Amino acid sequence: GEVRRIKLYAERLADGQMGYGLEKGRATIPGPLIELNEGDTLHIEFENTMDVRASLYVHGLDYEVSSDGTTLNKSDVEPGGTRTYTWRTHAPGRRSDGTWRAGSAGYWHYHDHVVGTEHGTGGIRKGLYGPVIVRRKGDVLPDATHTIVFNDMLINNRPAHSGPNFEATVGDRVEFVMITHGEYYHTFHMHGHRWADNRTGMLTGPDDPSQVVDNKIVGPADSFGFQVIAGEGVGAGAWMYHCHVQSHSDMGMVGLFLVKKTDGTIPGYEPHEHSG
Amino acid sequence: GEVRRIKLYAERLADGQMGYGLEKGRATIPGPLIELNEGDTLHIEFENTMDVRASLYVHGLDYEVSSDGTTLNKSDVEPGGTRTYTWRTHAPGRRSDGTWRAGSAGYWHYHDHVVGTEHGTGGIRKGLYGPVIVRRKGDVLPDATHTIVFNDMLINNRPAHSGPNFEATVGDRVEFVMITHGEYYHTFHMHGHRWADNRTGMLTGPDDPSQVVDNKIVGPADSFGFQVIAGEGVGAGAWMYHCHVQSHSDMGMVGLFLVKKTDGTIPGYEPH
Amino acid sequence: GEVRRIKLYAERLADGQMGYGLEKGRATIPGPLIELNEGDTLHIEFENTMDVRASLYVHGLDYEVSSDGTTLNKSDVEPGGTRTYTWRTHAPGRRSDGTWRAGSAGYWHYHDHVVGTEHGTGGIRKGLYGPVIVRRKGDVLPDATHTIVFNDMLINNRPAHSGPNFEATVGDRVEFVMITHGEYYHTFHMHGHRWADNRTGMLTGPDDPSQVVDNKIVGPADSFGFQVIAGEGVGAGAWMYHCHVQSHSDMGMVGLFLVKKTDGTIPGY
Ligand SMILES: [Cu+2]
Ligand SMILES: [Cu+2]
Ligand SMILES: [Cu+2]
Ligand SMILES: [Cu+2]
Ligand SMILES: [Cu+2]
Ligand SMILES: [Cu+2]
Ligand SMILES: [Cu+2]
Ligand SMILES: [Cu+2]
Ligand SMILES: [Cu+2]
Repeated sequence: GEVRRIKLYAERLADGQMGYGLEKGRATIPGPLIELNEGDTLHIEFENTMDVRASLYVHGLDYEVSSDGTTLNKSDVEPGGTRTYTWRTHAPGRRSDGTWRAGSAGYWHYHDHVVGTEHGTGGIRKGLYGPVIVRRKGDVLPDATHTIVFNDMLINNRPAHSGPNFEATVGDRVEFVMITHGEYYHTFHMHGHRWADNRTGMLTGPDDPSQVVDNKIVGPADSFGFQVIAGEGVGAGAWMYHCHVQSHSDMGMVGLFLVKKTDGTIPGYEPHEHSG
Repeated sequence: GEVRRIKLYAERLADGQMGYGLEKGRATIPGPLIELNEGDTLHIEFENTMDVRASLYVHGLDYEVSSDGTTLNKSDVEPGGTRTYTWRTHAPGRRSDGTWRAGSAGYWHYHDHVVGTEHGTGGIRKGLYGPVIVRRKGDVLPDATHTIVFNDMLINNRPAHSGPNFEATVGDRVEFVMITHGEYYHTFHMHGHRWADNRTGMLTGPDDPSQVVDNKIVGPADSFGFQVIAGEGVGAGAWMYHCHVQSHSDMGMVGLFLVKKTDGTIPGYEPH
Repeated sequence: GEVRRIKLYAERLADGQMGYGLEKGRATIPGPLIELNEGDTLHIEFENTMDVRASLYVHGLDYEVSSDGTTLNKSDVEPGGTRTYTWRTHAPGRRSDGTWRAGSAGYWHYHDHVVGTEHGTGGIRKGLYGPVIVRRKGDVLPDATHTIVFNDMLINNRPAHSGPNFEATVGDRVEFVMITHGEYYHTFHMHGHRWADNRTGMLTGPDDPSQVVDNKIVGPADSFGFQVIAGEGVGAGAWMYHCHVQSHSDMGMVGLFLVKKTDGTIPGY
């Protein structure tokens, strides 16, 4: 239960894009990864540097309507303006009615709710989205975290057939956050790696009946995550991840999970010719 | 459990849609909420008041082919006709083979299966759908139940941007039944509220590893439900619910969960 | 953990189709059911009898990049060629750090990855798909296993309104393996029967909180499966399974689960 404070900016980027950043001129798509433990409060001093109204809306976490980020609750931000949004989180526990209050932990995301339409359609399209992870006490922490957003037919708003690729070494505990936005359903698939369809992506134990999958149907505003042990049972290699909707894969919704041997090498990776 | 009877009518509405109702002239879209406990048997004395054949088809519950509500099993209803549909339910238990037979309990739905096409495409389009909840012993009961149906691009057949809205007070245990129909996938989203992706929509305890979500992909004939504590950790307010497919929200697949303070007041909001 | 070997062939079929088989000239769509228990290894000696490159890619199981079936990892097969693919599987267990490694068990599937495109788009369209079941120790075995593949708008590449139908007797333990491919989402729906949305399709016991469903949204390359007791609580009947996407049911994405009395008859059928 720490109270934490950050600045965030929305900015226009080149080529008709928009993004969030931790400093002016440093906006990225996806936006910065926000990580909190259950019980933490985060105050985000948000500045809209753009010429259109913009907002910050978050899935999963606790907020009052004054931090809804909506036209409806008059909690977006005028051009050039500043607003502090507050996100709270809670741990799980038993209610006075005997039921179990689910905690805030999970794989969540934030995004704009007012650019283009009062649902943020244009803001989302242009890049105003990012990942938020809320951890539960005791959760295992990864060696690296990678964010994959399927935004209509693009991955992280990159051009078709441009990745992103992510590197690891065999044995690394690698976390993926997978967010979808826009108009289309997708199926997220990874070669060589599987996860549990539950909160953490890992089965809790032999009593966990969660389904174990390597392919998952997602639609706009869905978020999930998981951890894998890179190359577990499969070894090193260039391991594709892709949408499995066939025309989407063919049109470029593919990237590589590049898993190195501990000697540094990737089996089969031969970028250059050799004489003779 | 208990043996029960209701009357149900299919009616063409004054605006030309089609609805089920517990009485003549009182059809609604969605149709009336049916609620059963596992073991209960329900006999539905159904009358088709319309000029085309209509039927009653239920997900999840136990019925014989004579209550399939289909043409294939000769169990639709002629115009002006009557037929008694029987729905049974069972509790969970151990089979003699050692496996666990799942109970009937869940968030289910009924709909027409013969209006327009032999899959009820017309009937469903026009409003012939409704919720059924089968409860397990010990299930927690809510203060209120609200049914949200994404039927093609409409919510409960309401015009674009016309709700429905649902009102509650802070702290109320509110149940939602969420059913999809037609041609389109959607994603159901609620502002300010979350639930577990499991039978009841509530975690059973610290050992339940179910996903806790505020957004869920659904397709035709999917049904789920959940209960929230209205405004828990978030306060009173107009809390939007909407499809999160961007063009669908923009086209009007939005409504409000209006959570009031215990003095009846709400923070000011500015609706469409 | 047994080591098993099989042969597999990819063959062209009529109407521009393509399929896998366990014997030359016996290719089917879907391909043959492959069944393994956790820990088993399978070596598949694969021959591509066709005149274009083709491959074999599997979901869920353990393989090295030399068995990925992809151009990327130079593991497809040239026209008329042969290659041995190796699938391994593993049981669940605890890692040295105390975390739980999920097992390979599940309802999985295999398909082509290089016909038509580098994602096997044409291969899959034409019929190069089939089911693989990996069982865990103690799993209940069924009387029969039926495979239902929604491949674009066709079931098992059959023409509209042409089933397939599957027959059982009241009380039989019947397993379904349900795979989706291509471009479209679907909702898989069965009349008169329900299953748990977990690994086996049956709840593990009274503490399993998995949703119990009769309708499930699926997209390309999804796979799941379940077991039912045929007619349980509902009796004998012609019990439709269908996509519940209304135009898709109307256009023929429908079959029958024909559940017979012990005397062999069915109600008004
Ligand atoms: Cu919203
Ligand atoms: Cu896609
Ligand atoms: Cu959102
Ligand atoms: Cu049907
Ligand atoms: Cu929608
Ligand atoms: Cu239905
Ligand atoms: Cu692939
Ligand atoms: Cu379909
Ligand atoms: Cu695949």
